[PDB]
Amino acid sequence: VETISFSFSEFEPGNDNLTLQGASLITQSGVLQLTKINQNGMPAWDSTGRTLYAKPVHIWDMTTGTVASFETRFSFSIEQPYTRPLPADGLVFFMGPTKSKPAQGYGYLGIFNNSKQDNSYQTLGVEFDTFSNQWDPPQVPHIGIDVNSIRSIKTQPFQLDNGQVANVVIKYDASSKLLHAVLVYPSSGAIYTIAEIVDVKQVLPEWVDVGLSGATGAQRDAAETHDVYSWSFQASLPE
Amino acid sequence: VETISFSFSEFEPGNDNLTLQGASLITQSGVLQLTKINQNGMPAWDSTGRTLYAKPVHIWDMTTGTVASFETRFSFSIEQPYTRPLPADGLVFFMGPTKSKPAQGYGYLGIFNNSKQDNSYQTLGVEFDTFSNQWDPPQVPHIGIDVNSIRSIKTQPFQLDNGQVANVVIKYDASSKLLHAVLVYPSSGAIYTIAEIVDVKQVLPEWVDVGLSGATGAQRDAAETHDVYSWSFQASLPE
Ligand SMILES: OC[C@H]1O[C@@H](O[C@H]2[C@H](O)[C@@H](O)[C@H](O)O[C@@H]2CO)[C@H](O)[C@@H](O)[C@H]1O
Ligand SMILES: OC[C@H]1O[C@@H](O[C@H]2[C@H](O)[C@@H](O)[C@H](O)O[C@@H]2CO)[C@H](O)[C@@H](O)[C@H]1O
Ligand SMILES: [Ca+2]
Ligand SMILES: [Ca+2]
Ligand SMILES: [Mn+2]
Ligand SMILES: [Mn+2]
Repeated sequence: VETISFSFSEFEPGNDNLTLQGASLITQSGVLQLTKINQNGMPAWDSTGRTLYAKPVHIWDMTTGTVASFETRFSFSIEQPYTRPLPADGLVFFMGPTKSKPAQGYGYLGIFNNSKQDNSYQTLGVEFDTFSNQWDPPQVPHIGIDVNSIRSIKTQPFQLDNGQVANVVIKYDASSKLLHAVLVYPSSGAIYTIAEIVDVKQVLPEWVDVGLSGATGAQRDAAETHDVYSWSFQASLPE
Repeated sequence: VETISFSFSEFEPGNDNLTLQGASLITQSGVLQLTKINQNGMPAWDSTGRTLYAKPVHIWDMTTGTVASFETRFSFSIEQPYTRPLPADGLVFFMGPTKSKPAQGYGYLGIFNNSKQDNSYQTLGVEFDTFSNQWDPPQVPHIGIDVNSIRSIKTQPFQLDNGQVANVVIKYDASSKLLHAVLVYPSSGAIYTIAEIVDVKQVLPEWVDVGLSGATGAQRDAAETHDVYSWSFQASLPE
C-alpha cells in the first residue's frame, strides 16, 4: 500500500506544499481566498483562482491494475452580497493531469475550456455551482459530479446558507467504483448527499494533481466569495 | 409517479400511523424509546422494540419493472452509561415484508433470526451496531448495510458521542442502484459516510414496511439507550 495525506486545520502563508494559481491567496488569519476580494471587502467579478497540492498523487497503477481509494474533506463559505445581478460562478474540488494551469473561468470554474465532453480532459470534479448556465439544470446552487465535462453526469440542488461555513466530505471506494459526496451546514443542520459510479481507471491518468478552484462572473457584480478554511486529503493504492 | 411520505418533528403518543412493537414506547415529551428504560432512568438489558409506519410502501412494480427512489431521515441518541460490561446491541432502519413481527433480539437487532444469509428474509437494513459479534468486524460502533443477513456486506466504523444526538440521512437512487447513508454528530461536527450497490428489485418484495428497531444485550447491564427524536420518509415510484 503506498499512501499520501495532508491535513490543514488552517492555511499558512508561504507553505511549500501548496501551489497558488491565479487570484488564489492565503490571508495572515489563515484562510484561503480562491477569488479576489476588493479593498472595500467585497467580492470582485471576473476572477479565477486555484490551489493545488504540490505533490502529485498515485491514483492507480496500469501495471498491477489496482486503483486507489481516497477521501477529502474541506470547509468553505460562499457569500453573495449583491442584490443584483445574479451571483456566480462557484467552486470545485478537482483531480487531473499533473502540472496543470488554470483553464477557462466563469461557468467553466477554471478547470475546463468548453462545454464539450472531451475524454482528453482527464479531469474529475465535484462542483458547487452557483450560476445556471445553458448546460446546467435550472436550480442553483447545486452540487455536481463532473467527468471530463462541465455538464455534470449527476446533479443535486441545495440551499445556500449565505456567509455560513459548509463542511464537505468526498469519498471514493475503489471496490465499488463509487463516489459519494456530502455537504453539511452545521448552522442549520442541513445535509445534502450525491453519489454516482465513476471508473477512475477510465477517466484519470495514473498520477494526478488534487486541488480547489473558484471563479466569479463575467459581468460587474456577478460575484461572491469562495473562502476555504481547512482541507485534508488521503489516498491509498494497495500493491 | 405514486408517492408516500411522512415527517415527524417529534412523536405524539397514540398516533395511528405508527405501529409500536415490543418495548417500543413514546413519551409525553415526544421522544420514541425503542428499548426499555427503568424507573431509575437507566437502560434495561434483554430488551427489544420496533416501530413501523402503519402504511405499506410500494417500492417497486413487477409489471412495469420500475423501482422507487427513496430517502429517510431520523435523529437519535445512544447513551452507554455502564462501565462494564460492554454495551449492546444497537439500532437499525429497515425495510421488509409487510405485517412483520419482531425477530430475534441481541445481535440480530430484532430483524433477523440467525446469522445465515437467507434471501427468504427479503430485508434491507442500515445498522448502527454497538457490540461486536462473531460475524462483526472488530471495530464498534459501526454503520453497516445489511442485505438479507446480519453479516453486513459493507461496514464503516464511527466514533460514538455518548448521549449526543446524531443525524442520519439514508438515500437510494434507483437509476444507479446506489444506497448512500450519512451519520452526522452536530456537536462535534463529525461526518461518516457509507455507500454500496443494492438491487432493491432482487432483494425486497413489491410492497414493504419501513421501520426502526433497537435491542439491548443478553446479560445484565449490557445495555444502552436507543432514543429517536424525529423521523421522515419519502418514496417515489415512477409509472
Ligand atoms: O452574469 C454572470 C454569468 O455571465 C455569463 O456570461 C455572460 C456575460 O455576463 C454577459 O455580459 C454576456 O453578454 O454574455 C455572456 C454569455 O451569456 C457566464 O457565462 C456565466 O458563467 C456567469 O459568469
Ligand atoms: O453481552 C452482550 C452480548 O451478549 C451476547 O450473548 C452472550 C451472553 O451475554 C452470555 O452471557 C452467554 O454466555 O453467551 C452469549 C453468546 O456469546 C449477544 O449475542 C450479543 O449480541 C450481546 O447482546
Ligand atoms: Ca454554472
Ligand atoms: Ca452486533
Ligand atoms: Mn453545474
Ligand atoms: Mn454489525
